[PDB]
Amino acid sequence: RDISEASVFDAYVLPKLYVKLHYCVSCAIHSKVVRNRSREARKDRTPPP
Amino acid sequence: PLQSVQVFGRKKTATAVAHCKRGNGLIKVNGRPLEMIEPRTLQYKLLEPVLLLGKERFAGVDIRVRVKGGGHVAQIYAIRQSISKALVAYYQKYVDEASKKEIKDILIQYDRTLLVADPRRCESKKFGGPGARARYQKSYR
Amino acid sequence: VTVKDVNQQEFVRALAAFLKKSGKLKVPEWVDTVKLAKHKELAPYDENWFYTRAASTARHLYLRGGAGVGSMTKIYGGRQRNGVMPSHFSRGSKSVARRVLQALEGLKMVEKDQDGGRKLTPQGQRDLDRIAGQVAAANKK
Amino acid sequence: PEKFQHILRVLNTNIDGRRKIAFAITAIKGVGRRYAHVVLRKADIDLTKRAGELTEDEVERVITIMQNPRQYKIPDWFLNRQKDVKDGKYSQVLANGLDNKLREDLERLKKIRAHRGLRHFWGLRVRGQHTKTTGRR
Amino acid sequence: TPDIKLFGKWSTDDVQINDISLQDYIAVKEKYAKYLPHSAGRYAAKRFRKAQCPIVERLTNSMMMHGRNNGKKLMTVRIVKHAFEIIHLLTGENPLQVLVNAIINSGPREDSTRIGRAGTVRRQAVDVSPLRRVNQAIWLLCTGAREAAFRNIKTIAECLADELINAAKGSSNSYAIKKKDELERVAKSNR
Amino acid sequence: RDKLNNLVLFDKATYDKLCKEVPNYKLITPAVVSERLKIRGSLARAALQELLSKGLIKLVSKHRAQVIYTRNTKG
Amino acid sequence: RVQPIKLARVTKVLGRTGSQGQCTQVRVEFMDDTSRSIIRNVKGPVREGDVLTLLESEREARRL
RNA sequence: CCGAUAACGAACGAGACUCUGGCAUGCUAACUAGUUACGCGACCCCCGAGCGGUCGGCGUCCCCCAACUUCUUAGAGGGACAAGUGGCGUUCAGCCACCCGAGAUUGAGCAAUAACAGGUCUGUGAUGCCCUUAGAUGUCCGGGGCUGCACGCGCGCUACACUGACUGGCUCAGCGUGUGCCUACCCUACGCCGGCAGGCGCGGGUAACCCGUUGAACCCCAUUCGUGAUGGGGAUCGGGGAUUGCAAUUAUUCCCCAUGAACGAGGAAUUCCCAGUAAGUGCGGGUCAUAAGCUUGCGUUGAUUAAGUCCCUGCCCUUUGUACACACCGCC
Repeated sequence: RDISEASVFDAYVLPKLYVKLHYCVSCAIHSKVVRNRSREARKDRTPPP
Repeated sequence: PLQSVQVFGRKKTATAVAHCKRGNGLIKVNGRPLEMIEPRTLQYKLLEPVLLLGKERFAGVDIRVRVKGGGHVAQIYAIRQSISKALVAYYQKYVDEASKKEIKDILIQYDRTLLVADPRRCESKKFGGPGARARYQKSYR
Repeated sequence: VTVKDVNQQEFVRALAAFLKKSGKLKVPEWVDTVKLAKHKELAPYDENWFYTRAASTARHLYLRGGAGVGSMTKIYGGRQRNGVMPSHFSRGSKSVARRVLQALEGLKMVEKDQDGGRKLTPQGQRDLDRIAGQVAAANKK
Repeated sequence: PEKFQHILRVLNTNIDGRRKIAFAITAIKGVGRRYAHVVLRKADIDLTKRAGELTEDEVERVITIMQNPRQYKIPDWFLNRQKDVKDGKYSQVLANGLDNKLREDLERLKKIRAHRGLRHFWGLRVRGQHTKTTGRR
Repeated sequence: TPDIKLFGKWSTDDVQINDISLQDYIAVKEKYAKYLPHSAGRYAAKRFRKAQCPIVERLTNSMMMHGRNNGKKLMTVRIVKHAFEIIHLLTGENPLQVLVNAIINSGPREDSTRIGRAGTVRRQAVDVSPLRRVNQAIWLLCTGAREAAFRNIKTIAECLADELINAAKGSSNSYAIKKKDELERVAKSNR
Repeated sequence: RDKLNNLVLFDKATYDKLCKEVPNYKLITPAVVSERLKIRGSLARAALQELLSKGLIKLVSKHRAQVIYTRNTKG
Repeated sequence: RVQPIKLARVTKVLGRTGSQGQCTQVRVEFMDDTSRSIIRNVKGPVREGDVLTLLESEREARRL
């Protein structure tokens, strides 16, 4: 909303960065991308928000 | 037949029993007016009820307080509380209620525990400490 | 305007004056070399305690119906550094409170009560609080 | 208010004029605050004054009294020297005199092979307090 | 005084809280201008009842500190009903304005809080609830008047009545307004 | 460092200033004479009663401990 | 550059972050301007209703 | 706890309980409380006001066949129970704010399973075994030591001063405690004497009566002092005098003199805790012939600040890894 004021143009969608991050498992765990589950849970491969 | 309303107010272990008789009414603690007692920095402290409600408001009310127990400072919110409570029971029981309520308002808009007994009293000591809570210093290697 | 009605600390100021300006009581000799109570560090500056303390002692008896030497010692107390030790309470000197009582007895401010202990006698009861009128009516201040 | 004295010397010991009179008497060995008013109470010197004031008569009035106390009504509390032992004299020692007396009674105890002497000789406590933890210099 | 609740000798009316934020936290008078700075007190029971206690008495308590003097409010209540009687001689007007327009500009506007920040502890600029300003300000001038008054014989009433004028005015001549500077100054360095 | 040794009794030239200089203050006490002037402080204590010879200065209110002691009373 | 003083109090207390439990995160109205919304970490005990002060009106103090 | 729920309904711990601590002009009462205020009947001295009537007031003259419980006491009671309202909350369990009011928490004791070469044989006439057993490690007398001192650490107190130091004075308790006790022994009121320690006179006391309106310190109020290692501080010694004890040498304890130290806020670290809390402050109790710088209680004066987080330390669950199971102070 700073930028949408100062815009010379009207409305304007703004772009997006499309980064494909891409971690080794070490950093995936250390930096909390995944975690570490129970034996029954290890299997449940769905991706749940 | 005059008034004879006795009322007490306390602080810690300082029971102060005030009592209000009808008369000219110039007020006194044990046997000496409010102008002394002489923790003194306080003084206004115990005058307060007078100074709030009006010098008129005890103008038909000889009050005599008595104080034992507790301590120097305590003895004063004890006698303050007493001559505000007693004076309250005065205008209530025989006189009216509106003035009782105009009093009780004038007081309880700033309490200082005037009609309210301070519910507090000291904690006991527990073994392994100088006071209630604090503890004899831990040796440690 | 009794002893109470007069602001009690400028009582003994004038009662000390009384017994000085009488020019009789019976000042003695342990006097210039007196400690006052093993209690104290140091012999008192106003070289004239017992005119001002016999004042105290005598008005004190006014307030209390009976008092022994043991009582007078008790009342003039204090804390007492035994030094690096903690402070404790030590009774005042007997000798001096006693001779204060016996000396007040000479002017006949006081007498020995029944059931033990000194109280003040009607005659003394006067000299005491006569000047209470004179202390209130010295001036309002 | 008269600044003339600018300090004073009394009884072979240096003393300060500015200090209050009761205090000034205090400095000499054998005195102390106790006895040092009592001297200025019998002498009848006004206590509300400084040792850099007064006259030669006042300061001698002190010495005559303080050096010879008992005769001017001063009772026997305020004699530091009570039944001396070398004759039953009981008076008030002052100055180096006490250091002399002090030494003589240490000497006497020591000479009579008695315990308290040995203890000074060695450099210890005389008064049986425990020196396990204190008395470290 | 039945007409209006004054303060030993003193007007608490014609007193205004001269910076909003501190207003509603400085309880000079709700309607409640207390006469004295002794009070039963129990403003240490709940949390934001602490403000409703009058800045004056709240200062007496903040003054009876230091090891040899704790719980001598009788004592310090003199100092403070004794100090103000100096200010009015110098400034004039309610020296309660000199108290209240001290605490306002004795205490900062924002402060430097310690975050953990891994190892090297880069404090962060944060604003404050009028509390760490109010309180710090309160000792800093207590501590200041205190520290100035060991080894001169300065009366704590005098010493404090310096500080309360030297902080009522942005006078840069006290102890409170000399640290109110730095906490801000330290914060500026951080960001 | 704070070392402050002052004469017990005012010199005549100094006294004039106290007679003179003391009229030129407001917030006076045994302090304010013993720091501005180099008087002991017990002789300041004293001097301040001397200076009530005819209220050259004004007592607001002697508190048991502290004299608390104002300007002359001009206007 | 830009150097004003703006007093705003966040409408809702939000959390109590900081390492040791110091900083209460606040969403604060500008006060000087109604429209502006900022997030800052405060040190003193705050609540819903109370004005606060920030040196720079930009920083928008983030996760700490 | 509810709920999701291969579980359903139960048991110990927590909780409930006990003691305690606070609202109870509501009740039952109380000369071993208080009394209260009377009625005030007085003495009563001008104690004080006031010409005098009259009044303010301590003391007493009480007693009582006043009257009563206003505070005191201790019995029965009640109450306080997230009880109401407004938020927040899966709109459940609850949490938060406010009302009336003690707002749901005043503080301990009690405290499971299961542990631990924790400690205790020197608390036990509880004691296994072992030693020792007359010259006795059986029991003691006298003395001595347990106290000793170049150093090291541990809990305390007092200071560093003038928001204070010593100099007048005023004046407010609580929990206790007390004799006359299992073998010889107190609590102490009031007279003289002495400075004081104290001494010497005499008085009440199975005590709510006597100590004892427990007449305190800080505290509070009245003067000195002037920021001087000074009057703070107050050690170490000189000398007297009391007291306990048959006896204090190995200063017993106390007093009286006399000397008169380091410390001007503490280097590296680290415990304590949120409301009548920390701190100061005496005071009891315990310890005691003598006696406490010890603790455990008690008021009293009474603050600052957190009201949250797991950042350090250490604890709980869950998932997980684990070559550890004398458990990481491990294994290798």
